[PDB]
Amino acid sequence: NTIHEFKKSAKTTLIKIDPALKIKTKKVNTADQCADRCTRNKGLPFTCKAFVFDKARKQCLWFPFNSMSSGVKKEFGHEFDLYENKDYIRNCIIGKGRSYKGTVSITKSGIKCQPWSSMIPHEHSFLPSSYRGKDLQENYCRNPRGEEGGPWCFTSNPEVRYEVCDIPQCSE
Amino acid sequence: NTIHEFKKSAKTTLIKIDPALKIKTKKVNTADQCADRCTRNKGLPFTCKAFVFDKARKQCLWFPFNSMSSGVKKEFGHEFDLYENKDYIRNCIIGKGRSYKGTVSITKSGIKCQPWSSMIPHEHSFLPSSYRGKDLQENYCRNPRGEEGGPWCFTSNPEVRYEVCDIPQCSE
Repeated sequence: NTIHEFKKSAKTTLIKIDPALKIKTKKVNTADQCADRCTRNKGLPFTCKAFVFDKARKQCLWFPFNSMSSGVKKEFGHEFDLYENKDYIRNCIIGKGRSYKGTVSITKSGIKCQPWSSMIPHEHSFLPSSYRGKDLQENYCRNPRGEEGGPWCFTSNPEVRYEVCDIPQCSE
Repeated sequence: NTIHEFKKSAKTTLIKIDPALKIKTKKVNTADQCADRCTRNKGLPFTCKAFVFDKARKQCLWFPFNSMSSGVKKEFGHEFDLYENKDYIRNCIIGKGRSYKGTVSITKSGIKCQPWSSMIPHEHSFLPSSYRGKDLQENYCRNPRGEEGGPWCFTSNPEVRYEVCDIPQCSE
């Protein structure tokens, strides 16, 4: 249950640069548990905006913040999996969307996006590595060059190399 | 298998008064199919932002827009069930959040909100009727009076009548 309502970020975890932000942990059996208790926000003296699962220990890490939360920071670790609550990941764009990090992965024509890491069915030069920070993960619509047209993605349709995504303006 | 990722509006449906946008429909067994089809956006020439399930006729109505989409009006029908994709329901607030219609239902202390229609554990005068338009449904955080403090809600904790909710500003 409810684990699928979060945005996964493999081999990741966070770091509180601010010693003031609260945290809470526990050791369970599956990440699903972590999800479940976060969705229900039960037993957490704050709003569970995100949680990490440490497969190594088998421990959850509920936070009142997520990767975009200032005073926090991302970091690699093979035993860590980041799960952010979608309600706290901005789902509208301001202007062009250079910073859009939502999880929409469909072109305005309804085509499923192609993973950025993939070269099939379209070979391209937009790799995360060569575009750190623009979050070119999974197959989420992004706009790594902040070009007019806002967020787009390479489509899984061989006949359509790319297309923009229908992502609303916060303005309305 | 995904219906819970949609913000349900019982006995409701949208009218597309503007033959500029299409509407893909299809006789199905359960509403769940509709959801999956809409989630996985499979076989849809657009971005599925909402879908209505015709209990009676047993058919899905996938729309490339939602209740907030300029160009549509919603109505009552015992046989209808409106499911809006959360991805397209602005989840950040502007200012006081007088129009917030997200689905956050947890306080800043992590307390589960009390349904607005309920008078327990807290008796109150906030009725959908009294505040039609403010969308006082389920137990979502709201700011019906556009007060200073942003969205809030009566808590399910008897010892805590109400509390504000931690809902992010679009300009953050």
